[PDB]
Amino acid sequence: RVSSGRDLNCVPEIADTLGAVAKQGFDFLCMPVFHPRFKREFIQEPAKNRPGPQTRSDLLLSGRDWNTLIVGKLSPWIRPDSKVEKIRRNSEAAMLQELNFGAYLGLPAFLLPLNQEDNTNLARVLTNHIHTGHHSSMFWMRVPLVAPEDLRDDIIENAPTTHTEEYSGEEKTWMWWHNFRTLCDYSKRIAVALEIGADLPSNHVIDRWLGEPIKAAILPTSIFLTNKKGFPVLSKMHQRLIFRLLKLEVQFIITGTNHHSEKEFCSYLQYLEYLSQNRPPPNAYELFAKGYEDYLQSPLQPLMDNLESQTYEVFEKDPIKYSQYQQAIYKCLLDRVPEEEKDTNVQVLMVLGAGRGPLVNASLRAAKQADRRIKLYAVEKNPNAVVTLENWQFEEWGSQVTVVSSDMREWVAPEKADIIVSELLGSFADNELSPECLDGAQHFLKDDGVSIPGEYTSFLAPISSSKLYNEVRACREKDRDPEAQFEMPYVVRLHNFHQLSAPQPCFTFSHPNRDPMIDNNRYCTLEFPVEVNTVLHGFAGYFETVLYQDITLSIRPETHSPGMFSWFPILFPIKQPITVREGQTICVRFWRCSNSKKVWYEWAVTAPVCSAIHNPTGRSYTIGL
Amino acid sequence: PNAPACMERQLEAARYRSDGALLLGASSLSGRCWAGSLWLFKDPCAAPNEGFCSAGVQTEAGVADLTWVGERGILVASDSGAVELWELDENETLIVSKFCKYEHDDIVSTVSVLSSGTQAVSGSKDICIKVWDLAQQVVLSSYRAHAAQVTCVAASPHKDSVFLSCSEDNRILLWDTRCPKPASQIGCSAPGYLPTSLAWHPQQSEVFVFGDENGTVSLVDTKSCVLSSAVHSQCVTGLVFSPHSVPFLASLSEDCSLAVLDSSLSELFRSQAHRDFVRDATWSPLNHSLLTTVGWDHQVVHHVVPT
Ligand SMILES: Nc1ccc2ccc(CNC(=O)c3ccc4c(c3)c3c(n4CCO)CCCC3)cc2n1
Ligand SMILES: CSC[C@H]1O[C@@H](n2cnc3c(N)ncnc32)[C@H](O)[C@@H]1O
Repeated sequence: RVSSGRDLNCVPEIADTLGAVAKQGFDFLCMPVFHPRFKREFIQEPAKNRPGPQTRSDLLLSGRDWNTLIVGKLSPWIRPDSKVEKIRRNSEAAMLQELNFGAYLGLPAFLLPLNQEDNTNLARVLTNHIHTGHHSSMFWMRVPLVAPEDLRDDIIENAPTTHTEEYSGEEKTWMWWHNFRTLCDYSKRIAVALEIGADLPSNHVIDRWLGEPIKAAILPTSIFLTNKKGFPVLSKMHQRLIFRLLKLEVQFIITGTNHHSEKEFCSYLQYLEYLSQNRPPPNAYELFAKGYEDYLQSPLQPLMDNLESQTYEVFEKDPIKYSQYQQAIYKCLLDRVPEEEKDTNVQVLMVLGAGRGPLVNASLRAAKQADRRIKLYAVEKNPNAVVTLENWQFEEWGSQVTVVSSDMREWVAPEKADIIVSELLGSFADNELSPECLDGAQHFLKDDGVSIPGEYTSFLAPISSSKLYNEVRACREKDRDPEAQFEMPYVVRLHNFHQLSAPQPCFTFSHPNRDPMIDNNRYCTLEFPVEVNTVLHGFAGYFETVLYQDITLSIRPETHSPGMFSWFPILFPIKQPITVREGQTICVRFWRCSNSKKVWYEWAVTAPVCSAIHNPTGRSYTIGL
Repeated sequence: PNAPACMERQLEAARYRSDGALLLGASSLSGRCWAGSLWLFKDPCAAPNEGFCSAGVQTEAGVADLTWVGERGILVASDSGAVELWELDENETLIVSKFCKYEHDDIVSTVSVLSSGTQAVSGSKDICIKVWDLAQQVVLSSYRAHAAQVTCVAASPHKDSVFLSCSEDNRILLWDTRCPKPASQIGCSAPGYLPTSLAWHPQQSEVFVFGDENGTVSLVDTKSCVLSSAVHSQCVTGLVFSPHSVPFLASLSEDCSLAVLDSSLSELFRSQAHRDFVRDATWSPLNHSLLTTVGWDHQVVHHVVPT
């Protein structure tokens, strides 16, 4: 369901308040630790010596409640970034006191406001807190979408509101957030909560808030419309925003007082649940991917490492792929052998990288549908796969299928064949060394034969995500170059991110390649326009393939296959984030380099600013031959 | 006597009526229960001893402020976001609740009434300012001129359409409820610091004073050149004029001292009787030399100023 809480600034008695909040169906309560008006003086005599307890004790709630049900808040009078020195000194002391108390209590989260540009001291105090001692509390920053000064009305005779378009005025809040997090070095303990008013921004700078660590949203009761039956409802634009937020599983907090007291306060939750229960259901892709959002994995390298049975089991659970292969074969056979030669003509097909043989079965089915006679050779190197093939041959396939245990680049086939079928594509199409394997195994193709796939390509696009940036930063190892984590690709289900531009093609291959001196090395330059002031964190790619004349597979978001799910996009990070201004373009260069033992990629950004070459020589990442 | 056994530790407000009786406001700002009370004394020197109170009740929440409405009404600014009205009964024994509305989305920080006797205004930490109808128990209007916590409002003693306000945005406004654009910005001849309190001059309808966060006060002419003087080592947080043909200005501050100034802002009297923040002060109408203060040290102090 949808988690939610209540925001109160007046809690006379915690036992009763907590009870009532729970009664209405809320999961948690946000509240101050210290009475908010109870200013505490430090330094100055006699005020600093004021006697008595400073707040309520912690013996009122069980430990379980403290660390589960309560979110803390900074008192409103604390202002570390004020101009008067005396205020600043008391404010810093006050902030530390409150944070330490919350730590004592074990609170899971605490809220700090941001309402202006200069938050330098706020950041200084918070980071000193973060790095001192040992704590697990999460810090959320409260940032409005629209700065309050632009939400004021125009009722002042000599102080009119701005009535023109100051473009940057729509970006003030984002900037405040951005500066705060860089001061605090993108700590993973710092995240945001957004406060939604009645006035929404254009579709942009909505999108720019994605790829940001949003944990919660704040909805005041003041933005509900009243319907014909007297119940609070949302406008259509607000509903659209909520549906988007539901995908990130943010928590919702309801604030303000009850403007519909006659309908019971809890009715606001009922409305919110109604909308979530009417969101459209997930498809198979989404269900399959549940639990892997923004999770990084190293790519597989089957040429070098033998895969275990479970990997194969997973690869096979995606029937759309096999159906497309079967169609490709079916058409190919029909296009080569006429009906008149049907019973006197036997075609020879070879499967390279047979695995557990799902393609063998697909091949046999295609031949049956096509009513054409075939012979098959299944070739695999992985001995732990060969062993299953032996059983298949014996138990069902019979003599029509020959099983060969060898490296396809070394094996001498006894016969030439006219159709070669393979499944060597990886997530970026050529990162499996598929063209090397196939070029080797080209000499046994008949000169008038065909390769399935015949063609494949690859695509790249710039992306932004601060969350992913940290996930990469986190993947450090001892006795390794400390930066060698930004120089290797990752397989990932990208979810909480923003796409900066359309994808563009990068490297392309085809088979059989009849050119002399083919050269599988590549160089490519790409350039993309940018329509938002955002920060580049890395590039991501996709691929497309042609199995046959009219048969293709794709994972490009725009042409993505209808229910194909075994594949995930590839991520290529850069070491430093790059700020890009609207109207500029991003120019990126890629290389595909090789030698007699290894293959590796190198990449860099040349514009708007230059960056370092990532992974030169394959020092951090290689693909073994 | 139909009152709680114990008064809360912090005293936050005090005001006199023309018959010499006083009203105190109190709250618990620390401890297990966070709520306050209202108390009435007819013997000023007996305060704060509960045993000699004439009346008093507990409230459901803390009390941010409170003022007199005519002779019997008590208008209260609550922490709950509520605006509420209490009334003294015929025997000045019980305090009766008349109404309670919840119109603010945050703590009500200030409340005051206007010279017509039927209108009132309030401010809150929520940036919204509201105008109330005291007879109908409704909100007549609301405005969002400020983009910061409202810190002070005040009604003009001479005009029932007029009030002042300020907030932590360093803007000071003058309001006129009869205009299409009710607010007008005063501006400032000495900008740069946030104002903390406002008060109207008792005789001159176009004159008012304010204090700031640095302990400085200033006297200004609404139509335009200002007069100022530093007084306190800390934020002023409170100003009131004496009931004299030649008024004197009392000034409170967070430095816990009390001062009385001349019209020239010269210091005439100073006291350090308090041991904690001082929250308010009021003049006794029956004794022009007597100033009474209230604060967080739980003392009630009677000062005689050598006027
Ligand atoms: N020649 C072919 C044929 C089919 C393919 C299907 C997809 C892809 C892209 N995916 C990867 O590279 C990749 C990385 C890490 C992975 C997996 C997959 C899986 C697991 N892990 C975590 C570590 O073991 C855990 C167990 C289940 C699967 C490449 C293909 N290449
Ligand atoms: C369909 S999973 C990919 C298959 O390619 C096979 N493969 C990769 N490289 C070779 C090779 N050089 N010779 C034979 N099979 C290979 C792997 O063993 C795996 O079964």
